[PDB]
Amino acid sequence: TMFPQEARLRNLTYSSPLYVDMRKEDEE
Amino acid sequence: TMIYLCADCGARNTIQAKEVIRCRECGHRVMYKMRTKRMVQFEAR
Ligand SMILES: [Zn+2]
Repeated sequence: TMFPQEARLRNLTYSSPLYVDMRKEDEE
Repeated sequence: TMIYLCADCGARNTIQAKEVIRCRECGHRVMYKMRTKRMVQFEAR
């Protein structure tokens, strides 16, 4: 995980990933 | 090559040119640089 501001200087962007449950059919 | 120092631990990382930036007995991946010797001319004004 990120620990800013120990980040920043690594010119790192401070985001998190999105996870959306997608439906195609296999119950889950 | 030279020595480097970590942001947290500070232990001597003494790591080699062109490799991977990190530490040894711990974690995190940054590092600053030891101050030179170095008796430096400083006026008191
Ligand atoms: Zn360290």
